[PDB]
Formats: sequence, structure tokens, C-alpha cells
Amino acid sequence: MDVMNRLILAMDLMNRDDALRVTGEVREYIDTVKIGYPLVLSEGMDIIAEFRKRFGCRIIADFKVADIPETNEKICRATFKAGADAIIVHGAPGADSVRACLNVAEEMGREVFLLTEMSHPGAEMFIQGAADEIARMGVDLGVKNYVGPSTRPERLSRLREIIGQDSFLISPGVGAQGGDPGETLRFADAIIVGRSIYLADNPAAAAAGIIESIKDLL
Amino acid sequence: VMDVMNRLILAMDLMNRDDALRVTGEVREYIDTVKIGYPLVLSEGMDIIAEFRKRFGCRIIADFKVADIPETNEKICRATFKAGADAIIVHGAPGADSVRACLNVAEEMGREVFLLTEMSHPGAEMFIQGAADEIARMGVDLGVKNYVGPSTRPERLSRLREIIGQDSFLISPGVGAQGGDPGETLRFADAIIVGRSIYLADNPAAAAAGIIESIKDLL
Ligand SMILES: O=c1cc(O)n([C@@H]2O[C@H](COP(=O)(O)O)[C@@H](O)[C@H]2O)c(=O)[nH]1
Ligand SMILES: O=c1cc(O)n([C@@H]2O[C@H](COP(=O)(O)O)[C@@H](O)[C@H]2O)c(=O)[nH]1
Repeated sequence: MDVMNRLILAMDLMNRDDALRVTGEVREYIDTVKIGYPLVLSEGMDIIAEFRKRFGCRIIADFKVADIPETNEKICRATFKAGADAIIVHGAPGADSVRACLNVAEEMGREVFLLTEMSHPGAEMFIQGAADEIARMGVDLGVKNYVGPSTRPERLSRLREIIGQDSFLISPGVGAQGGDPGETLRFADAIIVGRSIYLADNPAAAAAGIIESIKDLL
Repeated sequence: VMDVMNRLILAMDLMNRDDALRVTGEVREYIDTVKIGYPLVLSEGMDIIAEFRKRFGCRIIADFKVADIPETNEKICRATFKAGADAIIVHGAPGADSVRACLNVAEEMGREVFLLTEMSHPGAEMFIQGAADEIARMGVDLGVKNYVGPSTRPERLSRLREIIGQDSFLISPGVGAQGGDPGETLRFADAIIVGRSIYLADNPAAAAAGIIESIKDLL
């Protein structure tokens, strides 16, 4: 996956007008948008098609898929029907649940991203201790795309080590949660950035500034 | 706790409006509590919750297995309750802050959180099972009153009931298609969740009635 400026916008605004306006303001800096449940549950799955129509951007559906295999299959089918290019799936529920998603993605010409360790403090309670094993499970299953935490660069580096340089790794927690753009890109192919851009006084300037700070990495 | 008619919750995972409305309508004399998940919501929109309320007046549990960071969890719960869900199901695996975020919104909005501890499918054994007792204890510490645990592992369901105490509300999926037994599950759960055994039946009303007949002495 070729992400412009190694920067993925996490569009978690919850009304269509603001989401479209802000995305439009930063469109020159990106070609990949992560759309999650905050926007989808507020404005409907049709918002994915609207983004493709307006911006011609790649769409990653950040749905943290975390159900049994049968339900995971249905969620992936509905998601890809809406035009998502990729979907993010939790590794915690195990191999069968991930495989169900991989199967649908293969059938519809899409990608699965496996979320290993999460970026927030609560991740330390249960997920962190399983995260290396979840990553190895991804490798065993032939997963090529992964998500890991900007807020813990040593854990992000370990995830990169497990999955290899050939795998694709994206990383949230940059900015608002305390992760540094440039340090994160030592290990991740692309950074995910939400609030630092979409809550900024001037989202375009915010995006431009982040990119300026990683200029030598592009 | 919510008064679930016949201790039976429909998992309405059909993916088109017409079929989902037909089946739910056909079983409404038996079931006043419906679990609506992403298969139906992502296919038909959040307004499906509105339509179920309008047509059936059933309680709605939004099975969204909320599993994000606290900030995103809050947004998901807000959007879900705004649409009229009575309750939302939240994963415990992402830890205490993520659960607390959901509890805070539920409190502010006058709705309920259900905490998913262990899951019912085989893959649950890899990671979630080993954390489930602690996830449950965490729920109790946070003041969670409603829980979800697996019909398919009676020994685990029993332990989770012990941890949360008799006063907590426990619902349990995996009954029927996944192999769990209705009556056995109701030894520990307040209510059973049933999807395919009802919604794929030639006569969903008859399927629901049959399940209820089998647990008649437990009502
Ligand atoms: O571990 C993770 C995984 C995520 O997908 N995310 C997501 O990435 C985005 C982070 O946004 P922000 O830059 O505003 O902190 C949110 O949409 C969040 O749901 C995360 O923060 N941590
Ligand atoms: O551990 C769990 C948690 C669930 O919510 N579920 C949900 O409960 C329902 C089970 O449906 P069924 O009776 O068709 O197996 C599905 O909606 C599934 O997503 C589950 O099966 N196992």
C-alpha cells in the first residue's frame, strides 16, 4: 500500500459536513483516510462512497472487528460492500476469527490489517502481554498488514521485528496520545493522525506541519 | 435488572431489513429483548434500531463489542445511545480505561453497559480465556452490573457467575448453533442469546416456542 506522505488521516469527526470540510482542507496532503465507527454510526455506511466520490482516497475501515468467525464474516462483507479498501481486525479473539476476515478480503479484493497491541494505557492490562504472540499468529496466517502503538516505540519496534521489513505497519497514537511522528516512522510505514489534525485551529497547517517534521523520511 | 421475557434474547444477525423485520415480528410474542449487531446495522443503518422500536417495542441491546481507546469508545457509545439502544456490549480485553469510558457515557445518558468477558468460539482459548477471570474481576471493581459469557464452556460460565455474584446480570450466547444447551446455560446465566437456531428456522416462532418449552420449569 502506497500512502501519500506516510500520513493517514483518522477522520473521527461525527457529522458529515465537518468531516467532509476538514478532509477537503487536507486533501492535498493525503490519499488515505481511516474511517471508524464514530463517523459511520453517526452518518451511515454511505459515507465511505461519498469520500471516494469526493476525494478519490483509499479508505481503511477501522472497525476493530472482534467477534466470532461467523459474525466477523458478515461484518467484513457489509464493510467491503460499502466500498472500504481494507478493514482493521482485532487479533485478541484468535486465529479463527482473523481467518474469517482474511477469507472475505480475498474474495472481494481487499486487505486485512491485524491490530496487535493498542496505544492507550489500558492496553497494558491484558493485550500487551499477548501482543507478540498475536503478531506471530498473524505471521502464521499470512497476514501482511499490521497496526501497533506509536505511544510505545519499543513495542512498535518489536512488532516490526516479528513481522519483518516486508510487512506493512501503520501506527496510531501520534500527537494527542503522545507519540512522535518521526520516531514512529523509524518502525511504521505510515502514521495515523486524528485529533492533532481534525481538532486543530487550522487542520491544513497542522497536516503541513507534521509533514514538515518528517520531511527527511519521505 | 432488565426483565427479559422467557429468559430468551434474539440475536438478530440477518442482514436485510425485510427478513430481519419479518423474523423478529414472528417471534415477538416470545421475546421482548433483541440483540442487534453490526451485521444488521452495517447493512441497514442505525435507523434499524428506530424501526425495531417502532414496530415491536422490544428492548434493544447493541452488540457492538466496543474495543477501542477511551476517546473513541466514548464517541461510539454516544452515537449508539443517541440512536435509541437500551444497552451496549463492550469488550473487556482493552482494559479498565476503555471500559470506564463506556460506563461514563452510559451513566450520563441513562443506559447500560454489558461487559464481554470470555467469548464462545474456539479462538477464544488462545488469548481471551486466560484473561477472562481478571477481566471479570475488573468489571466488578468498576461497578459493571451486566456481563456476557460463553454457553459453550459451562465450567467457564460457572466461574464467571461466581466472580460477578448472583446480583449481577449475565447473558450467554453460543446456544444452539454453537452447541450450548439452553437449560444447562440457564443454570448460570439470567438469559440465553439465540441467533441461527431461530432466525434460520423454517418457522422461527416454532423454533422459539420449542426452546422455551424446553426451559419451561426455569421461568
Ligand atoms: O491502538 C490503537 C488503535 C487504533 O485504531 N486507534 C485509533 O487511531 C485514532 C487515533 O486518533 P488520535 O490521533 O485522535 O489519537 C483513533 O481513530 C483511534 O480509534 C488508536 O488510537 N489506538
Ligand atoms: O462470545 C460471544 C459473544 C457474542 O456476542 N456472540 C454473538 O452471539 C450471537 C450468537 O448467534 P448464534 O446463536 O447464531 O450462534 C451472534 O450475534 C454472535 O456475534 C457470540 O456468539 N459469542
